[PDB]
Amino acid sequence: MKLIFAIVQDQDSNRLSDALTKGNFGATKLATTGGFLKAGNTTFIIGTEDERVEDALAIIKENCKAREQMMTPTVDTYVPYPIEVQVGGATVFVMPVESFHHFLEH
Amino acid sequence: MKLIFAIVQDQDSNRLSDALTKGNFGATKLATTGGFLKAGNTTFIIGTEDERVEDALAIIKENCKAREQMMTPSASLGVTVDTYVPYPIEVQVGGATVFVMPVESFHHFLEHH
Amino acid sequence: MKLIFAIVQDQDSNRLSDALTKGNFGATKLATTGGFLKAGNTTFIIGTEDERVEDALAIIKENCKAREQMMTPTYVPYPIEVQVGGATVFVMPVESFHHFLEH
Ligand SMILES: Nc1ncnc2c1ncn2[C@@H]1O[C@@H]2COP(=O)(O)O[C@H]3[C@@H](O)[C@H](n4cnc5c(N)ncnc54)O[C@@H]3COP(=O)(O)O[C@H]2[C@H]1O
Ligand SMILES: Nc1ncnc2c1ncn2[C@@H]1O[C@@H]2COP(=O)(O)O[C@H]3[C@@H](O)[C@H](n4cnc5c(N)ncnc54)O[C@@H]3COP(=O)(O)O[C@H]2[C@H]1O
Ligand SMILES: Nc1ncnc2c1ncn2[C@@H]1O[C@@H]2COP(=O)(O)O[C@H]3[C@@H](O)[C@H](n4cnc5c(N)ncnc54)O[C@@H]3COP(=O)(O)O[C@H]2[C@H]1O
Ligand SMILES: Nc1ncnc2c1ncn2[C@@H]1O[C@@H]2COP(=O)(O)O[C@H]3[C@@H](O)[C@H](n4cnc5c(N)ncnc54)O[C@@H]3COP(=O)(O)O[C@H]2[C@H]1O
Repeated sequence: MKLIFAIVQDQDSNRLSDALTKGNFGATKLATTGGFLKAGNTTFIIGTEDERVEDALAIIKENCKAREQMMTPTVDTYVPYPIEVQVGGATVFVMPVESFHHFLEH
Repeated sequence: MKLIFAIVQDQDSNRLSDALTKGNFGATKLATTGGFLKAGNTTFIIGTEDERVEDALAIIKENCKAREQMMTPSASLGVTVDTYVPYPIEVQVGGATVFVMPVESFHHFLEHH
Repeated sequence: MKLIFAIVQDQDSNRLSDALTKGNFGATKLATTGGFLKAGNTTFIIGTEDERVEDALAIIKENCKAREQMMTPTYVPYPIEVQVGGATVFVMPVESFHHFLEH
């Protein structure tokens, strides 16, 4: 089993989430911020069997888009130039799981 | 050492945190949402020595209970002038979903000025 | 590749973020809560190449400081402290890494 951490842009979050659900993947969503832009993005945690990892990755790839994102921004004052930063569709880490439990006690 | 990621219901979050502390397990948590119900839940990150893993899992099992949760009803627009309350759709939610991950190395940095 | 989870105090978060960037490391941050003090802190997730793990750990150690924090709850008691570390750090193995760049 593997635990996938996928850091995606907020604009793709809902589409990805719906696609993972359609593909019968469980997932948990975390609100995160990037080290460089210091702005909101989204991290998904997706646990799955080894044999289904490439399927999950394909869903991520197909639902996330690389974009340019704007970064939060003399005698004479000038209007500052926007700062446009390349942001990938997804940064993904696939981690090994030692054991899984689903506790259903009442 | 292992690093446990446990996704639990909000209703159990305070009770689990208290039980971990009483059991001398460290823990960090964060508010998360579920991909299916799109509702708030909590994710715990609990680092533990190998000897203690079964004790940590026991605490999680004991303090995190399965419940039925309502699915948010359809937001589809009607014409009737009303608040419409359809049959509830109840969804099973487990006590905890838990991933135990192997740790390669551990550091606790205590530098001052 | 390895994936570092580093739990640091909020007052070190911006400095750490900047030092990682200066060191050519990527990072993601989670706003978290500690179990014992029940107070806000920051969890960094920093993925890096095997051979650079010790360099990332150095940046973390260098930029995060241990601080004393007071315990809180008919009176304000004689203060009792705990020493919050600069960082609690777990280095985790990564089976695979992907960076999807389709637009
Ligand atoms: N000097 C520099 N240092 C770092 N980034 C710079 C940069 N100059 C430009 N960039 C760009 O800034 C984008 C957003 O970085 P941010 O840290 O906010 O948001 C990141 C961060 O949240 C996460 N991420 C990327 N690398 C990571 C890593 N090694 N560990 C953990 N999270 C990472 O994925 C998000 C998107 O990363 P991506 O590389 O696609 O997109 C990056 C990168 O292309
Ligand atoms: N009873 C047992 N059951 C299963 N495995 C065992 C074990 N005793 C030793 N090991 C294995 O040997 C490693 C070194 O144990 P040690 O006791 O020298 O070094 C231990 C111990 O000195 C320390 N430690 C601190 N507080 C502890 C506590 N409450 N319980 C267990 N270990 C603790 O944490 C160190 C690292 O623990 P970690 O599990 O990463 O690494 C452990 C574990 O992989
Ligand atoms: N078609 C469907 N797809 C997904 N779930 C459906 C479903 N039909 C019913 N369910 C139920 O919805 C419950 C809540 O899922 P949610 O994704 O909001 O909240 C989840 C999610 O936050 C997390 N989780 C579950 N499996 C996951 C995985 N493989 N990876 C990451 N997080 C997971 O644990 C929470 C509770 O999960 P649990 O399985 O006990 O409980 C699930 C499951 O029993
Ligand atoms: N049972 C106990 N008795 C006496 N003193 C205790 C105690 N548990 C914690 N402390 C003290 O309280 C400080 C803050 O812990 P807290 O859980 O709020 O904040 C923690 C928590 O967010 C995280 N952390 C610590 N151990 C962890 C673990 N095993 N798993 C996950 N996160 C951990 O790192 C933060 C800083 O931990 P650090 O150890 O440097 O600093 C700790 C330690 O000085």
